[PDB]
Amino acid sequence: LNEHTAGDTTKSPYTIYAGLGFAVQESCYYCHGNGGKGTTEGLIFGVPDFTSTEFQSSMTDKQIIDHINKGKGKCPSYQGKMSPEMIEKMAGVVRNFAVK
Amino acid sequence: AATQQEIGKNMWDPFQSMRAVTGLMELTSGQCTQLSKDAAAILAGVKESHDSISVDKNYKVLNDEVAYHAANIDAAAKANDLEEVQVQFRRMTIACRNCHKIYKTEQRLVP
Ligand code: HEC
Ligand code: HEC
Ligand SMILES: [K+]
Repeated sequence: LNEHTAGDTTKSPYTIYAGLGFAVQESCYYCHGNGGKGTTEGLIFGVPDFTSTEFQSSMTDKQIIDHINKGKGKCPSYQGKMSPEMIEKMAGVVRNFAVK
Repeated sequence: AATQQEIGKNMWDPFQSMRAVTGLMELTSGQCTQLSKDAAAILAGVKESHDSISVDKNYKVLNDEVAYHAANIDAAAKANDLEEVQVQFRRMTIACRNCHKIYKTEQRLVP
């Protein structure tokens, strides 16, 4: 994956994950907050634990990119809602919750 | 061995001192001075969190993006460019909020 380098927050995937330009219920952090572990609402909906080695080993990098594009269940589809370059940065954010 | 909560507490007065000045036309030399001191205090806080609080790689990059904007405020203050200080402070505020919303999602936090 193409590494996101720290920079201006208007270009950052964290600003998108934290809900810039999205309804709260369509923002990653609303379901995948508490550090990727899942919020109260996210756990009700069935989110996996992004900090978990076992979750991370269940997906390839390509599968994470394809997932963010397609959505699944209560996880929304984001194709056309952010650029392909941002989706790839976002896949890196998902990975980085388990990078210690 | 400071906790993240202690770092945030120690950053609040520098942040609120910065906020109080970004809405002025002013360029008091002492106020430009205090602004650089406030920016350095923030840089020091997020460096201490970034270094001594091992969470995960995202946590480190979030700290770095606060530092990116804090350093930019420092440079804009040194260049007597209040327009840029203002824009960078807004963007630093977002950077602070990004970490709060991602890691302390269900606690109401400032700013
Ligand atoms: C609640 C409305 C959610 C929002 C907003 C986001 N996600 Fe999600 N995610 C959610 C659920 C309930 C699940 C489980 C889906 C399933 O049935 O498996 C997921 C899953 C993921 C995954 C793992 C893919 C999988 O194994 O299914 C990823 C990588 C993921 N979600 C990423 C992600 C991103 C990047 C988001 C913001 C752009 C986002 N999610 C929002 C619930 C919700
Ligand atoms: C993640 C890398 C963070 C960055 C970037 C910023 N903060 Fe933070 N902060 C973070 C956490 C996980 C917490 C909760 C601490 C806890 O109680 O568990 C906080 C807390 C604060 C607080 C509250 C302090 C208190 O009295 O309880 C403040 C006032 C605060 N943070 C300020 C702040 C500012 C101004 C930031 C940008 C300059 C900033 N934080 C960035 C994690 C992170
Ligand atoms: K870093």
